[PDB]
Amino acid sequence: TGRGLSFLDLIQEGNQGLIRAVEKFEYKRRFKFSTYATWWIRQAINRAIADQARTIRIPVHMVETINKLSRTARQLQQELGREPTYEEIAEAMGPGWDAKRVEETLKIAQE
Amino acid sequence: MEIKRFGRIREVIPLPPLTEIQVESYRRALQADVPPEKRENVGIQAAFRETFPIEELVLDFLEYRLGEPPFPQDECREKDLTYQAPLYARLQLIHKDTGLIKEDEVFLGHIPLMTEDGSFIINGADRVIVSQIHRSPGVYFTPDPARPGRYIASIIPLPKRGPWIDLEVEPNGVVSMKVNKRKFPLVLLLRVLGYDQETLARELGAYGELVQGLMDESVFAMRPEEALIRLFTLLRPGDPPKRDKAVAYVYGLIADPRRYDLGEAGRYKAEEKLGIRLSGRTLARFEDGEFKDEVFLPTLRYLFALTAGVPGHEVDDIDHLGNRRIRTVGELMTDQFRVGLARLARGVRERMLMGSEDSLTPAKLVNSRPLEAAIREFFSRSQLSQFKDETNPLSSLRHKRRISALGPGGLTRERAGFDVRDVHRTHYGRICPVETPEGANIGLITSLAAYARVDELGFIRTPYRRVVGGVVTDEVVYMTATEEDRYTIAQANTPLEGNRIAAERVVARRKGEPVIVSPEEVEFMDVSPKQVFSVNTNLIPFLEHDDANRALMGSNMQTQAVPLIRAQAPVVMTGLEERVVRDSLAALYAEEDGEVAKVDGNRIVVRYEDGRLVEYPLRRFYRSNQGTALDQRPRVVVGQRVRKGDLLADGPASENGFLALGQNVLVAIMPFDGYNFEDAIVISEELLKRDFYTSIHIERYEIEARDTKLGPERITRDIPHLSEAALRDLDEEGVVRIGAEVKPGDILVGRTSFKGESEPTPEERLLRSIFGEKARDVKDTSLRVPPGEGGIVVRTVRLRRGDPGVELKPGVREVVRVYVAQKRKLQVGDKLANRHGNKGVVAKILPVEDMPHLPDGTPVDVILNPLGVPSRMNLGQILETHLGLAGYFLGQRYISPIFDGAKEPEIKELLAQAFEVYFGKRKGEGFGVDKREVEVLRRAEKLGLVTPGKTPEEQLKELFLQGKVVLYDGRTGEPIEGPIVVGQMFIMKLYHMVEDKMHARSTGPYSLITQQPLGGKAQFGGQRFGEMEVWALEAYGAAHTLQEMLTLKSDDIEGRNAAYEAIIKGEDVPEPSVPESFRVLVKELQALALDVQTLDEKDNPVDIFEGLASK
Amino acid sequence: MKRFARKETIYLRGEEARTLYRLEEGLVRVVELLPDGRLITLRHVLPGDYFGEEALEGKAYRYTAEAMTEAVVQGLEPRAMDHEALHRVARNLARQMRRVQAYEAHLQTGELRARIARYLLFLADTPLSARDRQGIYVTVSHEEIADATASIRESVSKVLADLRREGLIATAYRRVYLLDLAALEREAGSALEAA
RNA sequence: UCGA
Repeated sequence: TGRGLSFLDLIQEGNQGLIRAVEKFEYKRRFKFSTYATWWIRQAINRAIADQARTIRIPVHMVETINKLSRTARQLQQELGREPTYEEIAEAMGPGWDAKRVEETLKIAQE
Repeated sequence: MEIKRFGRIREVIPLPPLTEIQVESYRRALQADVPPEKRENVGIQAAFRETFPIEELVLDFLEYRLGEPPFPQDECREKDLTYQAPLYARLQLIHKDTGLIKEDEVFLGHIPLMTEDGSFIINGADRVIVSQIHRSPGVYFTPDPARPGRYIASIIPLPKRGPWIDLEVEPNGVVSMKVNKRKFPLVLLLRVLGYDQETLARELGAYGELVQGLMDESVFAMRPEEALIRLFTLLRPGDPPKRDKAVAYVYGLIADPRRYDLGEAGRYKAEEKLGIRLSGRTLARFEDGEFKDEVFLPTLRYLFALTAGVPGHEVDDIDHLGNRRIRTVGELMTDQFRVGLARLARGVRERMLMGSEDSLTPAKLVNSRPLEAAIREFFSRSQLSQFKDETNPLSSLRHKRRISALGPGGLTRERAGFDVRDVHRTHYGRICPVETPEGANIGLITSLAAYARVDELGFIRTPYRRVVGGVVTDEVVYMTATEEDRYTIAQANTPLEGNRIAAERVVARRKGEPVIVSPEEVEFMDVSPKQVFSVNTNLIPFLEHDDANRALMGSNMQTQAVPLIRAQAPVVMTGLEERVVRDSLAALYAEEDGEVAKVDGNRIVVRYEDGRLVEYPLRRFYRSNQGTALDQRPRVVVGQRVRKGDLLADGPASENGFLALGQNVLVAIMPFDGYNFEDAIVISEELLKRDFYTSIHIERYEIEARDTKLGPERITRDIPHLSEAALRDLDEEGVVRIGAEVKPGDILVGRTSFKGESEPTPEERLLRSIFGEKARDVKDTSLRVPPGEGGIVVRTVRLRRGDPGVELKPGVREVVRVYVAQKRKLQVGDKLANRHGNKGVVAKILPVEDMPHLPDGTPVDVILNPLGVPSRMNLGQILETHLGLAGYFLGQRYISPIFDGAKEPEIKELLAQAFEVYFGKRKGEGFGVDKREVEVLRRAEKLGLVTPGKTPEEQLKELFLQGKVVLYDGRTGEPIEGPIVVGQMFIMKLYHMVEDKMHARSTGPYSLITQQPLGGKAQFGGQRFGEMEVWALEAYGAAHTLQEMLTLKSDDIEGRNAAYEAIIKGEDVPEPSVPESFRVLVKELQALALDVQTLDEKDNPVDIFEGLASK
Repeated sequence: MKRFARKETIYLRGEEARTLYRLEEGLVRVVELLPDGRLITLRHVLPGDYFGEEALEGKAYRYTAEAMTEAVVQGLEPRAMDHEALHRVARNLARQMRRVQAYEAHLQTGELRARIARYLLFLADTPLSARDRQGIYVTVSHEEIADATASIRESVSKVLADLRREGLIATAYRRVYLLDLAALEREAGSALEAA
């Protein structure tokens, strides 16, 4: 809850994931059903959040990138005891990332 | 000049620190200067202690610390940053199974710091957190409106910290408890608490057999567990009655200190009312597996005792200031901090399940985002967080001391009836009965009394002097209203010889009731009249002669006074004007004794006794929130010997350390050619000549150049299709040069933006071909001066991308700020007012030769109409005029304290002493009485003003003692047929000026959906023609005018285009068309599945969408 | 400072002469347009030359200035010039007087062939010229050559065709290559002042 | 929060 999707919506998409699990479940493996189901439900919920949470729709992998930028900035602000600069975030993101790309990513991610 | 102060009342104590209500509250909240181990359990500390330990792995709180601000206050204001300190918390994660302990210091974000003057800096702007009054937590008993002989018991916790429980005696005889809109028998909850029939019988048996109705066999039959399950099924239907769920729910509802918190004031009031002691701040406890009652039984007992009519039991007045408390900055901030902390705790608990159950630090477990978000929400978006009012020092000083009944966790405007807005008897010495907003906000917004302070419990206290026997001590006691109601308190003006009461009969109060009392019955005495009124009200001389309704306006308008360059202190002061300036912090004083080393416009260097050389920089021409100029000027010279607390530099709106909210002008009270009509004011051009009522104002302009998908916006001097005349005052980079004069239409900052793609019309093709000039890629987006504004450019600030120390929001390349200041002379339409509630707009500025004048040639400054006085009943301005005359001729100023000031005889004496100078000089100069003076004296004795038979000089003296003088009409030269009141009056220039309010619009911006013109001057909007105006036009039977308003001048697009074209072509305007908002209405009704069809007389469809909306 | 594209005008005849201009880069032509539609080149403005001279004496421009190349010009306020600026303006105006009078002499000296050769050699010493493998060249149209040799396009094209047949020059894409400087020099007789 |  709290990621932009209502409780009931998450419940329904989770139900869809449960359906997928039921269709894919192989009982011969002796693993309990909840084990297999949990992954599909989690996947369905995550996919739902990635898909429907924004008025301006953003591609799933791009959402992942945004979230990674978020967690990175959080870590950096946690170690530096203050909000990080674009250059610092670019450094922490590793290869391929400069300040321009971080800024553009933040701009694109604006709701 | 000489300063003569009146009044015999001696105040044993000076005014308290005026901003202490803010300062002490926030200081107590942060506990920054207190070492962590020695911190009391309050504020932030209390929040941490409440939130931790987080059980679920176990995370516990050790201690917190606050660092130093990364940037100073001035820097924060400059760079649009919040002034704040970093908050850290030492946390240890413990595994109870393993014994494992991992400890680390985590960064929880920043907390905003309060400045020296008791304000905050939020995103570069100064803000104030207004204290919020509300009902104090505790146990109350109110009369049941339905059933006269019965009562309702109300259990109130802190706001957002629990539900309200109601104890009622139902007509059927059973005692009901109301929680969360649900009612049930109290007997059940009592049974859950472990009560037995015997205990309830012996406890409640005495009270008139009321207990018998309460008793219920079925409830007592079942043990507390079954009763708990039963209660759970009653409160939460449909929810399976798991026993642990019931325990958890009931605990969380009543006994949980985390979900239910009575106030400290709540606990204290409960203990005091019920005569018991609480083990904690909860209504009950969960101890040794069961529930134990704390509050409920004493409240039920008190309820029964009240219903039975037992002596010593009373109902509670909910507007009484014993039952009403103040929530200051600290409490609010701590509350929101507590919320964010709870959210952070939720996040922690969620983090203590997922991930690896073995390897976890406190840094991984704690996310500070909810906390930072909660705090930022409180400071930025709360209603109690207001844009600081800093027109003058008194404005902000008052703003910080204001108390609001509105805001979150408090009254809405419809909720507030007569009871809450009323002035309670307990407001005496605590809440000012005078200073409150006129209109809808009346009684909701109030002001803290001068001598009042808010205690630790949140109740306002006021000081009183102890009186033992007939002797008045110098020891002062701050009392709450409840404790005040105990004693008999004599008035402060009661006659005294030494410390002994000199009156046989004194005026005193018992529970607010005025009474005549013998000196033996006098337990206490008022400290001063000043304690009864606010800071603003206490600055009003002759307040006793002013009707409260006007004094209100005076108080409120002092806030609106604009700082003048030649500003002076009033000739009639109350003696509070020094202290206001001193506490304001605007003015600069010397720390210790010493000698002044340097004096400059920009700075003052002082060498103290210690030998240390301290340099104080001075604030010069800074722009306040309301655009008034805050600037400090040095009042000392190099090598001057100064003492501790001596004035070094004067702040804004201050003269020699005294509050200067305006100027002292020579005023005459008389009608003038209808130019004085209905409170209007006439002024002399001489005021403009000597730069009186001239004020400096600075406006801030901003423009951003950002990256676009069409290419980068650039700030440059190169602007398409512009002459060199237009680009004249712009530098190489495109920014206007400092010191340049800019007028409406002039460019401040040049900017170009890449034109959006489009296809040129055939006309444009032909034109382009004719002139042989290619259409430019970029368009002129330059920031220009709006209509009615302009002035001298005093500053330029530029912030780019990729330069050290500066970073803008994403997408924004660069930001430029241009500060333009203007010298505003007093003009027609500007608003003036005095401290007595007399206010008016300047309608006419006459040349000096037209102005009425004294016989010696001295012209008056302001002409005020006498018709404004009698209906308003503010006579203070008259006395101020007389004493001002006396002071004008004697060349001195006065201090007239509140309610104990200069009375008539003394003013007459001063008037005589003044008359000696005003006349004796003339007689010595070899001049006698004038003919016109003789005629005026004739008409005067005809009016019974002077006694017949006395000499002309004696009669003129008799008139002068009445505050009236002979006045000559500057136009004719003939005198006014009667004696007229003339004297020095203190008049302020308010923040409302025509230059700011004048606005007009032909055509302009329209709204997105409605296609109607925008609102406000800032958007170049049109005026709103509302329902009542439409009613007016209908009543006039002006149908084409109304149709113009509804169509051509608004949302009729084709209509307005054709109308404009017709007017510029000299043609008459065409027939209007369908207003667009009606089409919007139709489509919006279609969205609601309703079919709206416009029909002709034949009932055939008419298309108002003109071929566009149907396939 | 302002940049202009080829064929774009800096100012038009009869328009307010509020601004004096100095050519910083490129080549500008000062021309007059007749009612019959004939265009005549009156004078050549080279980098450093001041033009829009009407701003110094009158209220409106009398002639039209057109950029022949990518050009960079500087706008100036006549009333705001100091001693040094007025000195530079005077000297430069004198230079332009000498060059426009020499141009006058050129327009009436020799047959069309000679005038064309002379104009080509003149353009060879202007920003209108450049160089590659084929040799030195000038970017100019036959129409402009006609406008600056007191003739019409057709005859100029004929003479240029003759020169192509004779091997003196080569032409393509409004671009004329001067292959034999000596021969062109002999044809022109007298040279035209380039500065 | 103002102003009327």
